[PDB]
Amino acid sequence: DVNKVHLKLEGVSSPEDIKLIQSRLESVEGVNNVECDTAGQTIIVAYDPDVTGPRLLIQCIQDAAQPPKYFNASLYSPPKQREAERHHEIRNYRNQFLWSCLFSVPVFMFSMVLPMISPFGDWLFYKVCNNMTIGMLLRWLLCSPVQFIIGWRFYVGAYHALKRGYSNMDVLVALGTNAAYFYSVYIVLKALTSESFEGQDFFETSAMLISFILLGKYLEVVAKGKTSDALSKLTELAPETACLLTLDKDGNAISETEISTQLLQRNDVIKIVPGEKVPVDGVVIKGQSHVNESMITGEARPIAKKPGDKVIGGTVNDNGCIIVKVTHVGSETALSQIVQLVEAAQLARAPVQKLADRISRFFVPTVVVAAFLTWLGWFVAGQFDIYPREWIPKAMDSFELALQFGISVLVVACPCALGLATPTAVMVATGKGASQGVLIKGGNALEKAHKVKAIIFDKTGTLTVGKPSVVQTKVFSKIPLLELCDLAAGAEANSEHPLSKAIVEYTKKLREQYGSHSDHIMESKDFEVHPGAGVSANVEGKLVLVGNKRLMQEFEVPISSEVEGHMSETEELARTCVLVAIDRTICGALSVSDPLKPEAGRAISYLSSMGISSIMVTGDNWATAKSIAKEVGIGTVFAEIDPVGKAEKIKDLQMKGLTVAMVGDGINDSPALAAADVGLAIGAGTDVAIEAADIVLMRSSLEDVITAIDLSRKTLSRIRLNYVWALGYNVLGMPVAAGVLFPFTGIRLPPWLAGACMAASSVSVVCSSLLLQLYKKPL
Repeated sequence: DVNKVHLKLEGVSSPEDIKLIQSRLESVEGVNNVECDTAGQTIIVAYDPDVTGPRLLIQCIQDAAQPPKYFNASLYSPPKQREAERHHEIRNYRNQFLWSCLFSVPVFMFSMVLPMISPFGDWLFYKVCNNMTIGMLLRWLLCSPVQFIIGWRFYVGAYHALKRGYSNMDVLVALGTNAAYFYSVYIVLKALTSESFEGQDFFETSAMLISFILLGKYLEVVAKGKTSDALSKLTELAPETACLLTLDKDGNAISETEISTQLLQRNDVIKIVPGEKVPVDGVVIKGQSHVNESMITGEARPIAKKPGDKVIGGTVNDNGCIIVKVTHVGSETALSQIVQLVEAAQLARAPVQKLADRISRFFVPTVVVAAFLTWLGWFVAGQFDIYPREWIPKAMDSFELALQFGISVLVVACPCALGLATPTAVMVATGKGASQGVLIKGGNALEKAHKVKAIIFDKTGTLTVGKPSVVQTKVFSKIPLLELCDLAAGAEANSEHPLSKAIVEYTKKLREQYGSHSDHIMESKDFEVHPGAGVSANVEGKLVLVGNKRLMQEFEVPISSEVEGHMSETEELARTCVLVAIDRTICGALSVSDPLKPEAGRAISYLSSMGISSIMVTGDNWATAKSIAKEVGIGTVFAEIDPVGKAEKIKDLQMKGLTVAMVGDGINDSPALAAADVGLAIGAGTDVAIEAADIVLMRSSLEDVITAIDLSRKTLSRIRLNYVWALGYNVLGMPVAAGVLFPFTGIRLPPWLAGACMAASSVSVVCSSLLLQLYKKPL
C-alpha cells in the first residue's frame, strides 16, 4: 500500500486525462508538490492525509473531467494481495510436482514391473542393436526431464554454495542424484560398445528421489502457507461502511448520508446507528452510546462512549447516536498496528537452527569421504586379488561391484530431518499459537520457554480486574438494598469521580440482581464537595451522608457496635470501606473488594503441580498482597515492591539458573519484562506488550498460560525424537550398504533399493514434524 493512491484513469490510456488533472492541480491547492504525471503511471504528485486525501483529492480528480461526467476515482491499491501471491507459490510448486510425477512414474514402472508379467518384456528385450534395447533407450530418453529440466533448483542451490564451500543440503542432494544417472550413462555406453556386455542400469533412483524430495518441499511450503494465513481472524475486522454528516458553519446540521471508506479522510464525521459496523478508526465528538469492542484483548471491553472517546474501527455499536470524526491514519489504526505484528509474525529466527546448521557442517564432507573410502577399499582389494572371487554376482566383476558399493552410500544418506523437520515444526507451533490466540514473536521465545519452573505475577489487570467491586453491605438499620441503590445514585449524581462511579456501579449491579426501576431519584441537597471523608447529600427526603466513620463524627451520626465490628471485618482482609448513613443514622457499610483474575483455583494451584512455583512480587500494599496470597496458592510474596524490585529480584532469580518468567501488563511493569528472559502478557492494553515481548496473548484470561507453556515443551518433544530418529536410522543402516564390511558374511542389498530407503526416511520425518497439527489444550 502507498500514500500516493495508484489510480488508473478512464479512457484506456487517454492522455487528456493527465492534461486535465495537470490543469486542475495548477488550479487547486493543498498539494505538497505538483510534479510530472506523464512520466509516472498514475497521480504520483506528493501529498498526505488530513490536509488532503480521499475526499478532496477524489473530488479534484473527478472535477478534472468536463462536467457533469467525471473521472470516477475511488481507490486502487493492493487491498490484500498476500493471498494471491502465496496461492501462486502453491500453484508453482504444484505444477512442478505435476510435471515431475508424470514422467517419473512410468520410468520407475518400466524396469520394475514389466519383467514380472512380460508379454511385453520381450518387446523391451527386442534388441535395437548390440546390447542396447528398447526399454533401456526409452528409460534413458525419459530422464533429462527429471534432473536436466525440473530439478535445476537443486543445481542453482548448489552452484554458488559449493563455489566457495561450507556446504548444505543442496550439496548432498545434487551429488546423490547426479552420480547414479551419470554412471548409468557410462555403463550403457559400454553396453552398446560391445555385444558380449551385460545389462543392469539405474535410472529409477534419480526419478524417485527427486519426486519424493519435491513432495517434501511442497508439504513444507504449503504448511507455511496455511499457518501464514492462519492469522486470519486478527485483521479481518475490515470496515467498508461509513457516513458523512455534513454540518453548517456552526456544526448544527446540513445533511446526513451513507458513504463508504472511499472518501474517509480525517475530519470526516460518521453517524453510527445501532448494529452498524464502525468506520475506520473514528473518535466520538458528542453523544453517549454503549459500544462493545475487542481488539487488543480477547475477553471483550464494553464502553459507554462519552462525548469524546476512542471508538475503535470495525466494532459493533450497541445503542446511541454519536458523531464519529476520523482522526487516525496508518499505524494508529489498531488493525494496522497488529498487522505490523502479523508482519512481525513473518519475522522470526530459530536459535535451534543454529545448532542444526552447525551439525550440517559436520555431516556432509564426512559422509562423502566415508563413502569415498569404500571405493578405494574394494578397488585395492580387487586389483591385488587377495580375497576369494566366487561370491561375485554373475555378469559382473571388479569395476561393477567397486563403484556399485561406492554409489550405494550417496543414495542411503538420510538427512531430511535437518532441512525440513525443524522449520516445519517451528512454523506449525506458531500457527497453533495463533490458533489459540498467541503471537509468538520469535522462535527464541519458544525455545527459551521450554525450561521454566517458576514465573512472576503482578496486579493491575494481570491478576486483578479494573476498579474494585463493592461486595459487602451490612445494613445496620433495615433499608432495602434497592432503596440504598436509589439513594446512593441520587447522592452521587453530583461530583462524579471514579470511586463515586464505583459506588454507582454497585448501585447498577444490585439493580440487575434485583431487576426493575424502583422509587425515585432525588438530586443531592446541602451537597458538600469533599471526597476526603465522603460527601454530604439529601436523597428521597433522607439525609444520605455517605462517608467513613470520620464523616459520621463530622455530621454527628450515631455510632453502634456494628460499626466497630465491620471495622474489624475490614481490617481482616483490607477491603477499603465506607459508611452509609441514611437519615443521619448509619444504615450498614459499603465494603469494597478488588476481584482477582478469577480462575486461579484451576490455573495457578494446578500449573504448580504440573511443575512451576509461583513467585508473586507486586506493587500493591503489604496487606492487600498478603491477603491475595492468603486466598489461594502462591509461595513467597514480596509486597510494597515497586517495579524496580521486580526487576532486581527477577534478575537474580534468572542468574541462579531457573529462567523465571514474568506475567504482567503495564508501562511500569515493562522493565521487568525487558530484563527477564521471556515475557508473557494476558491482554495487550499496555503498548509495550505490542512492543518488545515474547508470548503476547490475544485474550486476557491467564488459562492461556497453561496452553502456552505445555505447547512449547510439547514442541521440543517431537523435535528431539527426530534428532534421535536420524541418529537412529542413519548410522546403524548406512554401514550395511557402505562396503568395508561384507568380506565376512554375505547377503545382498542392491543400489537401487536405497532409493526407496532414503524415501521412507524423507517423508516420515515430515509426518512426525507435522503431526504437531492435531493438538488440544489440556484444561
